[PDB]
Amino acid sequence: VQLQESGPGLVKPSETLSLTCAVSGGSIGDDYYWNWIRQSPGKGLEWIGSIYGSFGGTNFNPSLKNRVTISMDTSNNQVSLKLNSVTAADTAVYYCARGSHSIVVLFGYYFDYWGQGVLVTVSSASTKGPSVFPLAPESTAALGCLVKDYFPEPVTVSWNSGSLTSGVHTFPAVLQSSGLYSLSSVVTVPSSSLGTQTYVCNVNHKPSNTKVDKRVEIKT
Amino acid sequence: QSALTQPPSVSKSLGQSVTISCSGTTNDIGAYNGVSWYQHHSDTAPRLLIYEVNKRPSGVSDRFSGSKSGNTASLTISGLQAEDEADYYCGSYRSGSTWVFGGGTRLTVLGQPKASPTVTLFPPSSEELQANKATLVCLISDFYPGVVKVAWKADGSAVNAGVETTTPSKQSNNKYAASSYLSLTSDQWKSHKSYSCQVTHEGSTVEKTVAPA
Repeated sequence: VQLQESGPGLVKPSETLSLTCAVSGGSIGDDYYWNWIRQSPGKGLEWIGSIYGSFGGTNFNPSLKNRVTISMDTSNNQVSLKLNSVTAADTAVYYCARGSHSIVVLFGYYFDYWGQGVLVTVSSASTKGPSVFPLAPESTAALGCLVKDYFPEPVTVSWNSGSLTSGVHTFPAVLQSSGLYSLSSVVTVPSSSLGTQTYVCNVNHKPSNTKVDKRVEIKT
Repeated sequence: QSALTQPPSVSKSLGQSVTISCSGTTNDIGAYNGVSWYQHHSDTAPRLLIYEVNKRPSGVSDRFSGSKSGNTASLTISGLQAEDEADYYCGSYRSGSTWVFGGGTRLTVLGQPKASPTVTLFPPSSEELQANKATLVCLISDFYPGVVKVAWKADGSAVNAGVETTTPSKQSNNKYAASSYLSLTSDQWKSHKSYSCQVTHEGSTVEKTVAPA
């Protein structure tokens, strides 16, 4: 019923990308294909390979069969992927997905349930935690947090520990020539609540194991 | 090796119907009734629309239908909604037990109202200034179509460097967002009386100004 990908979000060129897919609400050993599929702007959706739950049979994208491993751990209901000799061409969001089917040799199979996907960036550059800055705020007020000069993606930003979701807008990151990302999250609030309500952006850059809760002051 | 070929982009108007083709080979679309179609929105998992050429999962409206003829498959979407703007991928099992996704078709829904950008400009924080840096942040939201040009000014004069602007990206309300960063030193920031973010969209401009004082 649910798939959850995990693994290093940053991989160095020539090293091995490794990911795991934790499956819930259904046995990995059942009569399904378990698939790895990646997505990037440059290459759209790319089927990487699949392992068949009931007997372990694997099949691979011929373009990268030479460097892909797919296995499963029936014990903890995980499906795994190794992709080695990785390059910037392998930067992508990697998905775990279940392949359902009827009679395969007549109707192939198809992907009904997908995980959330995990971004994997292939780069030689070092992880860098972000510096977080308040963006201080007329009937409505925009206040926010600048999440400056981090690497790699992603950064997540919630507000007030998630209790504030309305009017929250986290912008896609910019990528500067430094090779570093910056993003902004702003929440648009009634200006009347600036006195009654504390605003804290919760910034999480898992790649540098860094969280910042920044109180956004109204300045003077 | 051999791809499933889709048109990269296709346009059709609101309410209308669109057909997206996927040209494969005798070894996939021609070999099985195993064509499936997937909807992919920004920052979302690909969504199964059609399987086994023309079957729909529960929860996919009958506005989607699939067909195939020889080595070509097709997805038809009727009653085009704004929500339908997305990337659509075909895919098929392939003789030899591999699986191949088509290159994807980006669907643009025409006939939609222009949405002019909301522009928010932030001056550097005092914290950043204490670090001798000054990043001006120009946030651009709720615009459609998703094409803007961002320019910056200092003392009413075109800034020629230090600007980095994002590509427009889809919002969940189907409009677009983008952002632009003017990266200065604190001294540079204080060296001018004002700075501006100028966002041009569909021939018109929204400009916001901040002043070090």
